[PDB]
Amino acid sequence: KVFGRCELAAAMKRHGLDNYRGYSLGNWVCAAKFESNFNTQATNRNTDGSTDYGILQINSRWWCNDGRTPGSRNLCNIPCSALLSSDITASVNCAKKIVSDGNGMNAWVAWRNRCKGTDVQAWIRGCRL
Ligand SMILES: C[C@@H](O)CN1CCN(CC(=O)O)CCN(CC(=O)O)CCN(CC(=O)O)CC1
Ligand SMILES: C[C@@H](O)CN1CCN(CC(=O)O)CCN(CC(=O)O)CCN(CC(=O)O)CC1
Ligand SMILES: [Cl-]
Ligand SMILES: [Cl-]
Ligand SMILES: [Cl-]
Ligand SMILES: [Cl-]
Ligand SMILES: [Cl-]
Ligand SMILES: [Cl-]
Ligand SMILES: [Gd]
Ligand code: NA
Repeated sequence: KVFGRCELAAAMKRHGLDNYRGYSLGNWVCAAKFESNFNTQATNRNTDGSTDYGILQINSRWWCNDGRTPGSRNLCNIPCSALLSSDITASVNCAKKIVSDGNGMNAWVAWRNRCKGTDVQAWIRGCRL
């Protein structure tokens, strides 16, 4: 599913991601835009043989099982395919674990390079949340 911006913002808010660990909703929407273009089915292979999955491009090295990242962990306790669903619940729940974990939203490279330090409220402007 390719979410619209305000659609995604509403779903993230409903699932408690807004202000989670102090990161306002616009941070999460901006991250999703630049990680996946709002597309739940996005996948991208990393140099190390892991893959990033879903609207927040969550990695199989640590967070989900894809059966093809030998030696990896599955800290979200999910198949990586769960991160591709039209329902973002699994992505949100796993993102909550990631962002609690040490570097906060710097875990998401596109957030660090394209969202951090910017007017992120722009990403929810105009929405009825
Ligand atoms: C901030 C870093 O710690 C992030 N981290 C980088 C890699 N770490 C480095 C280390 O933990 O020294 C090694 C593996 N790490 C072991 C562990 O955490 O117990 C599991 C994955 N972690 C879980 C987490 O950290 O919440 C996510 C990625
Ligand atoms: C193996 C190293 O990770 C040891 N570690 C070195 C420093 N870590 C590095 C990191 O976690 O990336 C940073 C702080 N660390 C965060 C965490 O782990 O959750 C908590 C303390 N850790 C607990 C543990 O790791 O079992 C002991 C020391
Ligand atoms: Cl929308
Ligand atoms: Cl915001
Ligand atoms: Cl694996
Ligand atoms: Cl594990
Ligand atoms: Cl933080
Ligand atoms: Cl990570
Ligand atoms: Gd770690
Ligand atoms: Na894994």
